[PDB]
Amino acid sequence: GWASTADPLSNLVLTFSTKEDAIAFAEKNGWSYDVEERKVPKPKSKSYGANFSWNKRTRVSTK
Amino acid sequence: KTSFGSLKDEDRIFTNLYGRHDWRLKGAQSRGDWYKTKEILLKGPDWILGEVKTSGLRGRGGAGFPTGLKWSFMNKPSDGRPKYLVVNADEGEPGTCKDREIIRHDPHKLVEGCLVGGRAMGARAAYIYIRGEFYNEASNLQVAIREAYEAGLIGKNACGSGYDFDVFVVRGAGAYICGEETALIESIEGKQGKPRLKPPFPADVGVFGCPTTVANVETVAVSPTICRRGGAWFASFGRERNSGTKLFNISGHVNNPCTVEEEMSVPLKELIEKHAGGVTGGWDNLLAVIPGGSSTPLIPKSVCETVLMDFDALIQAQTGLGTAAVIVMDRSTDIVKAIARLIEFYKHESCGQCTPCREGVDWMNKVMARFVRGDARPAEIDSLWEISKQIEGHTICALGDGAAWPVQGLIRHFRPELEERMQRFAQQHQ
Amino acid sequence: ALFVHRDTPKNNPETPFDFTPENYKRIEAIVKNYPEGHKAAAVLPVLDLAQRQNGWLPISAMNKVAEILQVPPMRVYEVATFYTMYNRKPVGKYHIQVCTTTPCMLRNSDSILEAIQKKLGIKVGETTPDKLFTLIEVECLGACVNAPMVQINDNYYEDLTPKDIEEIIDELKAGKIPKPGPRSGRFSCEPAGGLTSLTEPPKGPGFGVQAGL
Ligand SMILES: NC(=O)C1=CN([C@@H]2O[C@H](COP(=O)(O)OP(=O)(O)OC[C@H]3O[C@@H](n4cnc5c(N)ncnc54)[C@H](O)[C@@H]3O)[C@@H](O)[C@H]2O)C=CC1
Ligand SMILES: Cc1cc2nc3c(=O)[nH]c(=O)nc-3n(C[C@H](O)[C@H](O)[C@H](O)COP(=O)(O)O)c2cc1C
Ligand code: SF4
Ligand code: FES
Repeated sequence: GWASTADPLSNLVLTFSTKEDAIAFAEKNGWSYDVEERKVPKPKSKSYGANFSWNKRTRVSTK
Repeated sequence: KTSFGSLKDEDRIFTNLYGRHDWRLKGAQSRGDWYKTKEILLKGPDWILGEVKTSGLRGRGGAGFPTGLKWSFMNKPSDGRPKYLVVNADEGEPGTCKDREIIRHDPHKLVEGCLVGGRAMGARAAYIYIRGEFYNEASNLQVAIREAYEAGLIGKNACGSGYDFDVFVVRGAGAYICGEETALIESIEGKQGKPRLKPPFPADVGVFGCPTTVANVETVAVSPTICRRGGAWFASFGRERNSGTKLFNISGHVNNPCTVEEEMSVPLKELIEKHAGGVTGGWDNLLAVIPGGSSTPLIPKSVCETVLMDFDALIQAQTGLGTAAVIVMDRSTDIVKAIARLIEFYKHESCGQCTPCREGVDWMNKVMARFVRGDARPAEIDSLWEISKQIEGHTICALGDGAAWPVQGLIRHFRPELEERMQRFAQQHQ
Repeated sequence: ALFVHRDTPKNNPETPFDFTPENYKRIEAIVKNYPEGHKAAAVLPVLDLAQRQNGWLPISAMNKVAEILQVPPMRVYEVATFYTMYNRKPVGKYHIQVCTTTPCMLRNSDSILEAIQKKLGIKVGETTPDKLFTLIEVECLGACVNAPMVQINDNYYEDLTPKDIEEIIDELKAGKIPKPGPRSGRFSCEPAGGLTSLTEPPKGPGFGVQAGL
């Protein structure tokens, strides 16, 4: 009942420092490739004093 | 002036401390209270702040912060939000019972202090947070507030000065951590009494998010006397940056445990031998003194001989003035059991919000229980010292420091006694 | 001493509870003590008033407070469980609290505790079978110079000896409420050996007033 496969490229994971190096490596080896852009978290506005606002909805009910 | 103490009765701010005179408005008005208050309310906020900061009055809560700067932090134009003066009448520190006397016997002095302080920083109202256990004191304060309201001293057009001011009383529900100013602010708002993080300071965001100044009962009740008698009169007592008088509660193994007002730079030996009638068994029977309640490190007999009960000299004795609560233990006292009971009190009274106090104070409680039994080794003594150093300075509020300090004092001054205890347990139980 | 709630026939959400109309007026005054938009600041006094009316807090006063203040019931549960003055179990008619902190421990408070224990025939944390007394042990109560001392409901009994606390318990069993004060010679907080301070009459108004005021 083990998991059998016939794909030699099943565990092939390659690491590249930048996107263009990976693109050039894929294009050099004749592999049709797709590229997904890097998703970064946008900066937030953090305030500890917003938990105790006088008239805003951002008051905390407890702590 | 080098020697301090032996205060005359004419220089005492807190007359009728013992309750031998009338505590109501008629008796208080004959003792100088509510006198010429319209003049102080009409002389402006900045004049009151200057009179306060010329006297050099420091905060009587225990931190010892200067009062003039702290009160002038709210001397700014308002941005549509009201401003609040909040009086800390919790007094949960063991050994400290002065604020109970001030509330129970001189309530009108507290109300006049609330009005003068609120005029000094433009407060819309006043919220007095009394201890939940002080039901009779709270009812006395409510009676006095009703008498002041009915006489026109507070409320609409307070004292005929055109200033509008209300005084409210909020009763607690039995939590020592609610004595902390930010935890007090959170408890007034109907939440759990857990302290906030600073910044924001209460002058920026306080109760209901409004600007707020939290002040002790003792540092509020003296303010009308400061504005009336003058700042130089208050500064004439005590040393530099230790000006004025102070209420001391002497308790423990002493002949006459009592609350008494005295000059700020009084010697501890003179204070004990004069006002409290000396310790039991004479001065040679003294073993240790905790000078500022349970939040301060203790000092042995060899330090209390030549020490002065102000902020600076007690700081230089690697302890603190605290709330000026002198707890005295003689030679018939297990010091380890006393400090263990203190740590047990701190474990029971801990809000548990932030990690180091919540875990470490229970850890210290278990370690000191084994120390009392003697089931340990000196490596655990050094480990407890390191744990106490790890708790202190890494917490949200100052209860963690107040639980770390007594163990550090006990270790530093009585390591041989602890070591003898564990070695006699090891040689008896094996 | 459990901070979780389990449904019982004595304590269930269907247990009847409602405020009296005079207590409704008192609740209105308490709410009017606070700014508009911050009605939740009155959770503590209204819950204390509910405990004062009932004697303890089942889970029907908590829901009633949450309903009349428009706050979530979880916040009322947090408030009730955080503070030690609120009773979530039915205590007796006289709730004796003995302070055993170090300034009271130095003045032999455990003698008072064992005196109460052998007078009532119970131990700490237990209730008498006739539901008249409850004996627990508390922290400092702000009467440290009047140590040793106990608190029975609102009243403070200070400077007690075993004979004095036995007299207090015997008088409480007879139905008469004693005087809430120290049983020694002193009245409130003065030294026992006379007044070492404040022995002069106070000077009165206009004494020591600075010029220009
Ligand atoms: N009176 C009592 O019952 C007890 C007193 N204490 C004592 O209280 C003290 C700890 O209390 P805390 O108020 O937490 O400590 P403390 O360091 O912070 O602060 C005292 C006051 O000064 C204000 N403050 C200080 N620096 C400021 C700045 N840069 N800007 C604005 N405001 C500033 C704070 O807001 C606070 O109101 C200790 O000395 C401890 O011994 C401890 C336990 C019980
Ligand atoms: C755990 C803890 C408990 C405190 N309890 C009180 C108290 O009961 N009464 C008090 O006046 N200050 C108490 N304080 C000190 C306050 O944080 C604050 O310094 C004080 O209320 C006002 O200081 P002031 O004397 O300069 O006006 C406590 C502080 C901590 C950390
Ligand atoms: S030090 Fe203790 S009492 Fe203070 S905030 Fe942290 S958990 Fe709460
Ligand atoms: S230590 Fe018992 S009343 Fe304070």
